[PDB]
Amino acid sequence: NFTQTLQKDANASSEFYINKLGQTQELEDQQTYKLLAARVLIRENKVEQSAALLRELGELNDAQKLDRALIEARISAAKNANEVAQNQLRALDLNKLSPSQKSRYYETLAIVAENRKDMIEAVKARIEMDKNLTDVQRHQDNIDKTWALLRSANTGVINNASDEGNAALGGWLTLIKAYNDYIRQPVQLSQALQSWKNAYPNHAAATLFPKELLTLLNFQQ
Ligand SMILES: [Cl-]
Repeated sequence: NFTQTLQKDANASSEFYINKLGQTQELEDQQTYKLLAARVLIRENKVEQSAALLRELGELNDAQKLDRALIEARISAAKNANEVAQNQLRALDLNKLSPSQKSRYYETLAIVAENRKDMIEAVKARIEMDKNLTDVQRHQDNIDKTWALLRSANTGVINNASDEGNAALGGWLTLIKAYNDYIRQPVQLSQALQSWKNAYPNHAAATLFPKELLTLLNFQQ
């Protein structure tokens, strides 16, 4: 059942899947390769190409329809059609989505929230996304993107945001607060980051620091 590949992470390039599309004689599997290519075209910053490829799809089975609907929502989010993106996701039953599909659902929600300049909601969505990620690079990328969202937030939001009782969110909020309070004082910043790590030793960012923080820790002027 090749269709089940849609339930998995798609790590190859769009060219990989398009080349496979040209080597497959089964119409059904051709649609699967088009859907895989359409998914990764978004990752490659080729959203219009992705949308056009979806419009070339032939008849689909139910598993393919579910995946198309998810890609549609991601395209809407990339295009800042935020209400439509949320409508498209709201029509999906999360119980029918695989972990990887769930990761993609929450990533789309995180992009919508970022589009709306709601950095806290975007971070919450990425925490939910993270629960479903097992690919090391995807997790690292999510850590870096989460940090970028926090870095972009206004200081009043960082200073007053509630963690809502969520430990992952609380660890993130205290990390960005440490950065914001001490970035003008490099000496104290390294100490502040060490103090954060010893308070949150098993937080996702403590195991795998955002690249921006690793860069600051490694670089001597
Ligand atoms: Cl992807």
